[PDB]
Formats: sequence, structure tokens, C-alpha cells
Amino acid sequence: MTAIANRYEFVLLFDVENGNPNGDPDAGNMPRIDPETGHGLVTDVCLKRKIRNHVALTKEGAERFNIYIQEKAILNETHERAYTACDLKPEPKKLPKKVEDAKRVTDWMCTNFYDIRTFGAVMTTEVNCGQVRGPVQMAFARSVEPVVPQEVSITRMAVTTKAEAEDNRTMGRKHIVPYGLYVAHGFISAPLAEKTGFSDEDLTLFWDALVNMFEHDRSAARGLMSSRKLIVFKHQNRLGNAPAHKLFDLVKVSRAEGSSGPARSFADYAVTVGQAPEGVEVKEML
Amino acid sequence: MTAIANRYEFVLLFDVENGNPNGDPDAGNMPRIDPETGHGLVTDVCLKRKIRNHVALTKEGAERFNIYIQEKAILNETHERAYTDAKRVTDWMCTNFYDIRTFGAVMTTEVNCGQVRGPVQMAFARSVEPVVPQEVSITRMAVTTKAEAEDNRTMGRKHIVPYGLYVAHGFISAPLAEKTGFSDEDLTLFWDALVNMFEHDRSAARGLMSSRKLIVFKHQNRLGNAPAHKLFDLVKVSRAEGSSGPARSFADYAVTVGQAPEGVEVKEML
Amino acid sequence: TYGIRLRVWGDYACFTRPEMKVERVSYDVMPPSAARGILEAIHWKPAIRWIVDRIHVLRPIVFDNVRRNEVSSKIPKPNPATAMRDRKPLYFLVDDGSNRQQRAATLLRNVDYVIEAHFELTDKAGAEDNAGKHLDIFRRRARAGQSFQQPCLGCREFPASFELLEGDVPLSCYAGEKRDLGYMLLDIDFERDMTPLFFKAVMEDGVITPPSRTSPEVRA
Amino acid sequence: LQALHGYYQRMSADPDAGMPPYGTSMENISFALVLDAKGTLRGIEDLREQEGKKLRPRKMLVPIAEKKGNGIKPNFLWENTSYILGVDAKGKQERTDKCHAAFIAHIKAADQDLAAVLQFLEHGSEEVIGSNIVFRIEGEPGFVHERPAARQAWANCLNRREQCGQCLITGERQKPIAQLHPSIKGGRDGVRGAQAVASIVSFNNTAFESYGKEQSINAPVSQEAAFSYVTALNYLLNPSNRQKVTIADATVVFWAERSSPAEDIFAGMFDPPRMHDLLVAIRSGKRATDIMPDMDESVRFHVLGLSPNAARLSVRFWEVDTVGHMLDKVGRHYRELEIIPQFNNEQEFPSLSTLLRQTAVLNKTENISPVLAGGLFRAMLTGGPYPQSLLPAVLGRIRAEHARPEDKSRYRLEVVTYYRAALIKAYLIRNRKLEVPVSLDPARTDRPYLLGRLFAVLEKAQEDAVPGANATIKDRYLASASANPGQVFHMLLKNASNHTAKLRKDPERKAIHYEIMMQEIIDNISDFPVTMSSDEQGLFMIGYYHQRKALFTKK
Amino acid sequence: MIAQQHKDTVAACEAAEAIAIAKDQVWDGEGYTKYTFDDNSVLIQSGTTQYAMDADDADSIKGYADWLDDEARSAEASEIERLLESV
Repeated sequence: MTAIANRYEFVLLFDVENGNPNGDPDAGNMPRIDPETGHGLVTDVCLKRKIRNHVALTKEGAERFNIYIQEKAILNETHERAYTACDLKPEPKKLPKKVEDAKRVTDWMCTNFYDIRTFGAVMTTEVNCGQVRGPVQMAFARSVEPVVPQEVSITRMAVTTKAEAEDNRTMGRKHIVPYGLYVAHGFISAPLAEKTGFSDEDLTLFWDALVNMFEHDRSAARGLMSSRKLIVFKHQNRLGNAPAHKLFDLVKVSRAEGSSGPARSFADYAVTVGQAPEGVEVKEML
Repeated sequence: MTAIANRYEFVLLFDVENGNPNGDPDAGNMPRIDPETGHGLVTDVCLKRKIRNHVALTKEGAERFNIYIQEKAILNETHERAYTDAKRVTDWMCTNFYDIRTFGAVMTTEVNCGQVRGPVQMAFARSVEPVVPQEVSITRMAVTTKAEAEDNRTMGRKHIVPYGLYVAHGFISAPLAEKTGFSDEDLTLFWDALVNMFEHDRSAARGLMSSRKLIVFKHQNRLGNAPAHKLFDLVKVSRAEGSSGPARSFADYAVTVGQAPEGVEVKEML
Repeated sequence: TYGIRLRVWGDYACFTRPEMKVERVSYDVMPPSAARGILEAIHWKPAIRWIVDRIHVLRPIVFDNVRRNEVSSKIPKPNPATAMRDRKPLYFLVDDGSNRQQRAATLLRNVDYVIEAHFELTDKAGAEDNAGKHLDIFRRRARAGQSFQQPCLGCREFPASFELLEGDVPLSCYAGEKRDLGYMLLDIDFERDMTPLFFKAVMEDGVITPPSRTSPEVRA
Repeated sequence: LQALHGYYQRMSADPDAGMPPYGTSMENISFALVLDAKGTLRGIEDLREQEGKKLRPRKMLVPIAEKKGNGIKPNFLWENTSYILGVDAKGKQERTDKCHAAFIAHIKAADQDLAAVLQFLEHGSEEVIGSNIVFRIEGEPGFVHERPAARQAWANCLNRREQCGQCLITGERQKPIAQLHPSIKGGRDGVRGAQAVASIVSFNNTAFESYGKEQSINAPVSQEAAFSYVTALNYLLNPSNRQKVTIADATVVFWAERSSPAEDIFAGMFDPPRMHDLLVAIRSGKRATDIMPDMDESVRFHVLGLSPNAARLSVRFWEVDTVGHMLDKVGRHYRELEIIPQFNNEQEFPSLSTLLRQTAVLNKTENISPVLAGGLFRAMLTGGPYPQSLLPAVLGRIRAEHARPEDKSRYRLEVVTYYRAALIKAYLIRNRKLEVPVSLDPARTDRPYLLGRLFAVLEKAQEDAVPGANATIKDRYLASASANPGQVFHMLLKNASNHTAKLRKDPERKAIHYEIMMQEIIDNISDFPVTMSSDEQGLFMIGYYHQRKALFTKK
Repeated sequence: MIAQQHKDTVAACEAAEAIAIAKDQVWDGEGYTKYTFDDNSVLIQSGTTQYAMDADDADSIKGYADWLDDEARSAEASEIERLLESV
């Protein structure tokens, strides 16, 4: 599996309409916000989870495309599978002494699992299996404008257990964002892909997952979520030709002059992409 | 072995957005913050590690740019030695080990009091204004062990700095370089590394980190020409006129550099 | 008439006690050896000896704890000849197992000192070398801020900002105190096989007056 | 440290304290000769005890015995009659004479005790013969080998039995340097967290060696000093003695330069359970002598804090102030922490561990950041500013915490508890010099304080309109309201309008009181700030806490 | 554990003291010297004979008691009880 040979930076713009893009376990289930400014947040972990889900759905557990962080899997069992495939006796807390055996087990895990191959993983559990860094990384997604989450109160006409509460129906509540445009930055590293095996077919599948990330993630709390723009910057050499922060600044998002009042649809925003440096190109076709 | 003939003092400005620039091992991995001022802190060894990693990734075992003190991101495919009694061995090390030639080392021969000190030196980097790291709660689908499987989820946490602009000071001593071979091409590579330290350090914890400004004071003499602390004062960084509340982007900060004394130059690599 | 008065200060400082070196614990005040090193960082030649007369403490003793990931062992001497009898990748893995040693340091903060020291000609002094010439060289360098290497408060990651005190030494914070700091390192005697020698340090009026480290009655 | 060495030297002088003198072992002793200062025998004491089964020689702590063999090797100051008495039960007078000559030679390795015992050797019931015997001087308790002069003589003998450099603890020269130190207890009776055996000084790795020195020679201390300080630390670390306490991951041990009653109270001064009266007095600014007179406040007090890691433990903080000064500083600390308790069951003087625990991730002892603990039990007993990290820690806990009815505690846990409010008040009083009342101040007219009070009244309206609610605004909007009042108070006010409207139709039609309170608070505000600083957020939290407490059972 | 490499040879003492962390001693009937290391491992010597002990396993501590002389066991009852609760 020949690895990629170019550094990539990408910017993803996705929406949410009367939905809850990512709940906050500490503040009930309210959408994550930056309390000092009000801007919404979506952990990179959530986006990685959605990408994993899309990969699993579109590959149906085909060979070399299993996903490591599954719904109910036990990680120690997967590491034991790797050790059995490598024909080794696993010490509890330690990697195999022979460094080549440790490399073999880690390479097996990287090869037969897609998300380990892409995002990396930590496997130093009671059956150690090494560590991987992961060529593809992405930071938090932050709304262009402050969001205004609102509490939706709902009821149910049934009661789980034996209770005489209902003289009024059982209560409950949702949390929704009336609308929010989020910007997600991400990086792809050729040097790490060389060590991990992240190939070009993997890159194509990753782009497809980003484009169709939300189309199969519908639920009772998500509302209508969609990916609007996907700008990809491709460098011509393993090490980039321009700092990333310069490239991300080329994607300017601002409210359209013809719009006023709170934003409620993507038409309220205008996105402009500037000219990239000579050593880079922009794939603004996604 | 030509070596740089000028003393340099450089001030590097870098920032982090929704990340953990340097977790504190003595505080459960929370980002380091100065107890006396509340400013965020980033120890120098972290930046030195980043420089070593960048040079290792860039040169990839060039003739004179091997790196000794590596982490387990080492690559074992190719190495070639320049090949140019304690003095002779130390000279070899300096000739074909970039970090040793630049930062120094200790080679088990304390019989030789003269160590390998290396010209470059840099201190802790501290935020320009107090930072307030945020605690982010996360979950995981899978449980690691069958014992905890008997509900099959885990609630981790992840600390981030919403934003912070850090100032790093550094000193390069030409006389020390003359004893190690630190040459001008090494200085250019060092500036390049400082400019592009973080472009290859991306990870799940660090978020987005980048170098914003790099001011270099080039002294005319082999020794200095003005106090270093008076030079660092010329780099004044404050908040822009239209910015209020907590800072969240580099645009909130306005940075200006004063007029240096007559005996020193000033450069802006960024 | 003679002597020098150098002022040094910084935000951080760590003069590790020899008995707590592994888990760094700093002295309350800079020991005379640290002053020796700071002075030699500005100007020194094989034809001289730096002697520290007094150290003035001008700021309160304030501590702080910093922990860092550090390395376990020094890099070993290789034989260059065998370095390419085969392609031998020489490296040290900081993150590998026991190589990673975490060392907690409790260090000072916002220090400020004034160092009084003078000169002495050694056996290998040149026929023309004179204490006045080196004294004037040091004074010129200190006034202009020039230095052989950037001075640091013990550890290189703690740079020192230095000035020459032409006027009177400023008043100290402990002007009315007589604090006993117990025995602390005076210097290291490199002639008698790197043998450390200590002195009972008493901070009278905020100024420490160590005995001369070249005297025979302080050396064994 | 030299303080620990001094502690052992002071306690070791007390025979009953339990300090083992250096170079001594437990050995069988049978008889004790009692003789005057002139060496004349005055009596014999049968110190041997009775088990009922047999009369055994007593076990006594004496200089370690020699490696006896075929040849005669004299023991220092305790031997059989063949050495001391000049006679033996075996009748071998030549062996007895050689033993006596060696013994008299051994002692000579001007004190009245040594001279008196020598004079006895110049002279040379009958059951003493053949048994192990020791000396005792009339008019003084203990035995000859327990006297300071005997200790010095035995130490000098051991030193000559060298296998030395200048000790950095005592400062003496020509002393033998310890190649390795004695280990320190770890675990239940040691520094909690460290492995079973730990050490202050350790150089097992080459990176810690300097100047070509090897092993513990890098820290040259005399063998006696090493043993003394290690034994002192181990004795302190035993919980049987009341001079130990554990905070976060660090275990703190304290002692005084001389015997004092302070050593028995300080275990509770920074760990509250007469002691209550003392705490009340020192908080008010009085002197501890008033509550009880035995304190000599000039005696200086030592506090040491050790933090562990895998196998070696590190010093975290160390204070040497006088008893009076540090008692005054602790009183000032408690004065600053003063707040009206939320519930009658809460401590009047919050424990330092409890305060730190309330900043922990899930309010459990682990997850406490060691740095914050070091900055407490530090800023507490030094009077310096609290670490700047403190306020963001408690604010973040308030952001992350929420009502926890699953705790099985009957009261729905408050997000801004009594302890967090006390911590915020202390930080504001010390680090920011602001004025903060101990209870509600209706005349404060300070914008952050007013906003906090407004939040409290809105919360009360909510929980009155919707009894038994799963979660209130305290769970979610406290963080954003404190940090960004402009962007969130409109929705809170509209929701409170809804709550009062419902509260007006239903019973409790006079909602009117809450509306009046909102009017009276909003009156003093001209604009909702877009953002607030960290100290302003702390003031907001304090105001919310004060208003909430003054509203529990108003009606 | 280096006791297996050097067995009862005296050079085991040299190696241990070269690599060992703080050393302890016992004077109770029969002379005993303790060399402690990281990893909660301790090497104990008396004359040529020696015994290796692990501070996390009960059986090792019991064997350390058994390998000692009777009178020493009484004095070490306190220390033995300390290690034994390691669980």
C-alpha cells in the first residue's frame, strides 16, 4: 500500500438547522458553546466518529477497511486477534521485546483497520499493541457567528415503570440550535502516512466521507445537518509550501450584504476563496 | 569549520487555538499556567523537541544533519556520516549531529570539564495575557477490558486553551558556536525550523498551532552590542483598538518593534 | 578602588541543592559558585581567578514547582571508526521505557541580586597580564551588555539580565533580618579531585559574606 | 535537611521517645552494676525479667556486638564478667586477664562517668558471674552507654572503622561519607503513593551524576547524619505519632525545634475535626496564648511536604516560621475564608483537603491537581498570594458541575457550594484586594454582584414555578451568564417571565415578590456587559451564592 | 534481579551497591544488609548467602521471613507486616 506523497489541508463548512450538532455532557445536553463568546463548538472527535460510521456503512466491514472503535467491541479482544495473527505470546503490559515483532503487530493493526490507519490510536492496554499517530488530524469546528441554543420542552403519553405521577404527562426536553454554520480545519501528513500506509484510495474514501458525512446520520436530535463547502489545498511536496494558517485565511466567510437579522439559512452567508500561493492548488470542487 | 560571527537574540510569537500547547505532567495534563501571573506557560524543552522533530523530518539523514536525541518516530532506513582523543570524538559528533552541534550534549566523559554546551539557548515561553483553559468532556463507544464491560462506555476529558499568544525568547552565542562548528547554513535551517516548527506537529491534542512573528536581532560584534533585556523590550505586543473581551484570534493583537540601538540590526522573518 | 558590583535578576532561577539534585530543589539564594559562573559568562581568561566577596538579596524568597519530562542517561562515547564499518544509526530514544524520567523542580521566582567580586592572578598568568586590564575589560562588557554567553540563573533555561552598578547597592528586602540559611555549597575544588566544600551561610541584613574559596583554612 | 537531623538529636536524648541511637542493636542484658563516681561498686540490679517459664535476660538497645570468634574481641561497654569483673565462671584466669586488658584498652578509645567506670576496672549477689552485664552511674537515669559521651565515643570508634569528606548536614570535616543512604518508608506509614521503599537522595541513573562522582557521593553526608535524618523522617511518617497529615498526593509532617504543645494541635489546624475555641480565637486575630497559656510562641515550627513518584519522593514545600507567626497566618487565612454556611451540617472551618477536593474533577481525592495542593498548605501558612490558577479552577468546576440527585443525598447538590464560594471569596480578598461581605449585602450596588443576585432570584422563580425539576438554570446557563451576561440574560429574563406568569395564575399569586426583587436589582444596572473578567466572574458567583442563601425560606 | 547472575558470589554485593538505591541494614542476632532497588525489589545479603525478595508478592515476603534467622524474624515482624499488605 503505497502512501500518499503530498501534504493536504482542507476546510469543511457544514450547517445545522433546528438540530443539536454535538451535545455537552456537562451542561445537560446543550450544544457545546464557548461560554466566554457564545460561539458553538463541535469536537473533532464527533466528526471523526461520523467519518468512521460512514466508512463502515459504505464498506460493510470489507477486508482492510474495518473500524477499530466499534459500537460494542472490546479493544483487548482486537489486540489479542492481532497478536494471534502475528503468532506471539502477549506480555500483559509490555510490547514484544523484539522490536521487529512489535512493528509487525502494529503494522498488522494499521493495515487491517481503516481508522487506525487514518486517525491513529492508543493501544497500551492490559495487552499492549503499541501506538499510532495517524496522518489525518482535524481540530474543533467553530461557528462563524455566535449560536443561540433554545430549550424545547416535550412530553410523553407513557410511563416506564409503575408510578402514579400521571396528574400531568411525563416531561422531557430537547436542545436545538436554530441555525449555525461551522468551520472545520484539518490536516493530512505525508510523513506519517508513509509510516502508517494511508494510501490514495484511502484519501478518496476520506473525501467521500467528508462530503457525505451527514447524509446517513439522521436522528431525532440532529435535525437537518449538511456539508456545504469543502476546500482542499494540495501541496506539491511531502512538506508543504506554505504555512497552514495562511491557507485557511483564504477561505473568508461573511454574511451576504442582502441579508439582515439572525442567520437562518446558508444563503445568509457568502463564502469567498482567495488565490493560493504558487506551490499550492485549491480543489474547490467538493 | 566556519562558524557564525554575530550574536543573535530572537523573539518568536506563536499561538494556539482550541488546543493544549504543553500539558502539565504535575497537573493531570492541564496546560501549564504561571502561578504568579496566571499566564500560560510552554517550557523550552518542548520547543527544542519540536525543532528536533522538524529537522529530522526535513533533512531525513542528510550528510551533516542527523539527530541524536530522538523519540520513537525514528526512521531506520538510511544514514551517512561526514567523518571529519576526547576532542576528536566531540568534533566528529558536532560535525555530523545537528542537535549536538546546536544545543549541546553530555558524552559520559566528565573527565573533560569542558562540556558540549552549544550556542543556541531559549527560555520558557509565556502568554501575553492570562489564559483560561476549558475542560471538554468526551465519550467512547468501546470499553477496553471485559472486566469493565459488566454501560459499555467511558467518559474521558480533554483540556484546551481557547486561544493564547505565546512569546518565546532565545539567545545564540557566537563564541560558543566557534567551539562547535555551528555555521551560517545551520542558522538558516534554525530560522526555517522556528518558522515551521508546528507544521508537522499536528495531533489530536494540540489543535491548531502556528508561528506568527519571528524577530531577529543581529549584533554587529562577535559579542553583543546592547543588553538583551533592552532589546526584547522593543518588541511590544498589545491589543488592537477594536478588540474587547477575551482574545480569540491573532487579529486581536497588534505587535510593534521599536528602533534598535545603533550597533544591532533587526529582521522580521515573519 | 577595586572590586566589581554586578546586578543580576530574572523571573526564574534554580540553584539545585546537591542533596536534592534528582528532584531539583533550589537554594533560597544563589550560592557563590553560581555567582562565579555568571561572572565568568561575561569575561574570563585562563590568566585570572574570580573571587566572590558578597551577595546581596533584594527580593523576597518565593518558590514555585515545575515538572518536566527529562532523560534518564547521558549519551555514550562511540568509536567514529566503527561508525561506518557498517551503517550504524546512533540515536537515543527519550520515550522508550525507562529512558523517560520525570523530574519535579521547585525553583525560585522574581529573583534579584548584586554580586561583589574581585580578581586574582593565577600561576599561568602572562608576563604582561595585569588585573587592571581584565577589570576594565569586564567593566566595559558589563556596561555595554556584551557577554561571552548569555548568563543564566543556574540552569540555561533561566537567562539572567545583568547590569553594572556604578552607584550604591539598592536597599534589600531583608534589611532588618538575620536569617540563617544553614550550610550551603561554597564552590567545588577542582584541584582536590572535584571535592565540594561548604560554608555556614547567614544572611545578615540581606547580604551574604562567604569566606574566600581560595583560602587554605576553608580547603581541606 | 539539617532540621530533621536536629530533630533526631533532640528526641534521641529522650530514652522513651523511641529513637534508636546510631550503631546500636537489641541484645541480651542480664545484670546492671551500680557504682559511684569513684568507681566503687554500690549495688547490682537484676534487670532480667520473668516470663513465668524462665528468667530471661532483658533485651536492651546497646552498641552492636563484635564478630567474636576463637580470639578475644572486646565489646564496647557491655560484656560478660571475663572482661569487666576480672573473673569468670570457667576458671581460665589467663583468658579473663587478656579480656580485661582488652576491655580497659577499648574504653580509652575526662568525663566523670567514663573516669568512674575506668576506676571500677582498676579494682576488678554472686550470680552476676558468667552473665552479660552493663554499667549504671548512681544519681543519673539510664546507663553509661546511653550517655552523650558514650555515644560520641562509639561514633568515633565507628568512624575509625571507616570503609571521608565533609558532611553537608553537620558541616564537619574528615567524616566518612555514606555510599548509600538508608531507605524511607512508603505506603501506609510512609509517603502515601510511593512504593514500599523510597529515598530523598538517589543517583541510580547516569544523568543525575555530576562532576564524575558516583552514586550517593554526589551528596556527601556523614553516615551518622544520614542515619539520623532518615530515622527522624521515618519516625515522623509513622501515624502512631500525631505529627503527620495527608493532603492531595502530598503527605505533610511537622515538628518544633523543642517540645511544645503546638505539635498536638497543628494536626487539626489545617485539618479540623478546645480546638474549636483556638480556631475561633486565632481567626478573630487574638493570640493563642489567651485560650491556653502553655504555648511559647517563640519556638519555631517546621512543616515539610513530600510528594511521591514511582520509587523516589520529592520535597514540595517547606516552611520554618515561628509558632506565633504561622498561627497568625493560618488565622488570617481562615478569616478570609469566612462565609455563611449553606447548611447547618457544614463545617465552620473548612478543611484544606475538603476545599481542594471540591475543585477535583468528580469531587474525589484523586484528580486533584498536585500543583494546586502545593499552592495551598503553602499560601495558607506563608501569607502570600494564592496561586493564580485557583480561581479558574473553581470557575471551571462550576461550569462542569451540575445537580447530582443520583448521589442519593437528599438535597439536590448545589453547583456553587459553600466551599467553592469560600475559596472564591478568599482569592478575591487576597489576590485582588476586593471587599467581599460574609453574607448578603443589599447595598452593594456592584454590577457583577447585582447580576449574581439577579441570577439567584431567577433561579428561585424557576424552581417555584416548576417543583421537582430535573435541572435548573444553575446547571447550564451559570457559566455563560457569568462570562457573557449580554448574550444570555434576555432569554433568562423571558423564561423567568414565563415562570412568574404561571406562578401568578396558580397558588402563590403574590410571583409579585420575585418581580419586585427583579425590579430592585435591575434598577441599579444600566447595561448588561458584553463580557466580564475572571475576578468579575468570581464576584458574580459570590453574589449568586449570597442571594441564594438569603432566599431558601424567606416565604 | 542480579542475584541469579552472581548467585552467592561476593561480586553480587559490588553490583548491587553500584546499581542499588538507598541501602538498609539490620543488627538483630545475625548481621544483615539490605540493598533495595526500583521496581520494589530488594536484595538481602549475609556472608556469602543471600535471598532475593519482591515487595508486591506475599510469597516472596514469607520466604524472606523463612530465610532469616529466628530472632531476626521477631524484630522484622513490624517490617514484614508492612510489606505484606501490598495487594
